[PDB]
Amino acid sequence: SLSAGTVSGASYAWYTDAGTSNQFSTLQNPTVNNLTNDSTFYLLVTVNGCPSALDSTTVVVYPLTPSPSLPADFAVCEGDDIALSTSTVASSYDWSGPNGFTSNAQNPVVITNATG
Amino acid sequence: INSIPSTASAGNNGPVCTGTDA
Repeated sequence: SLSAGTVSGASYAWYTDAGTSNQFSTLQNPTVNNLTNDSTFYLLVTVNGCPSALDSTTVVVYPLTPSPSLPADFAVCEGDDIALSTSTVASSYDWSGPNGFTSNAQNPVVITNATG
Repeated sequence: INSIPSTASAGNNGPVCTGTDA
């Protein structure tokens, strides 16, 4: 989302191109869809008929979270235990698997009696 | 002699799931 302060008597216009061309919205607080990298927008405000100086904004885009690191494909004998874990640090973990296995942990509860 | 206004910016409430309202 983009934003602009409220000015009495003002109309608003946003542009995607400095030089005041390629208008994109005449709302005060328009949205931006599908950002994949850093991008800029230009706000030009006009009160009583006079345009303001152009005021640019930059929308900063956060990098891709890299894939979680897991053990290579392993192999247990029936009766042994399946100990899953990940080496990466996160705010939240979400695991799922066979037999309804579900967990929220860096180191999930170990399955103590492996079976088919 | 009035004056033609700009285009109140038209839009909608995002993508809509087939079969529902918008």
